[PDB]
Amino acid sequence: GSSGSSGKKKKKKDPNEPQKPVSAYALFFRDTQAAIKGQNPNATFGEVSKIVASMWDGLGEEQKQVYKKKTEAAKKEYLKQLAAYRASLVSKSYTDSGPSSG
Repeated sequence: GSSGSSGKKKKKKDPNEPQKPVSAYALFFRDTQAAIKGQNPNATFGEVSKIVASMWDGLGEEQKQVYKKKTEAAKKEYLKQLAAYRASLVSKSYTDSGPSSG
């Protein structure tokens, strides 16, 4: 048994296909930002960021290196997983004639 409860979508319409992973410093941004905005919803994108930049600039060598090791591992897989997402697209598609082109 698994279903939703909240309404109003709750999941902003998002496209398909896998998206390349963020860089090292970025990997720590998507993890901190949430902690920033979540605690201070009064701060704007510009603020939430200006705050993180200061955090990463003061991260331990062990914390920075780890984030980098995850990138190479993330980007790599992203290519393998993506190379598959197409395996489905290459099957049954095209031919329809519409606003796409013409």
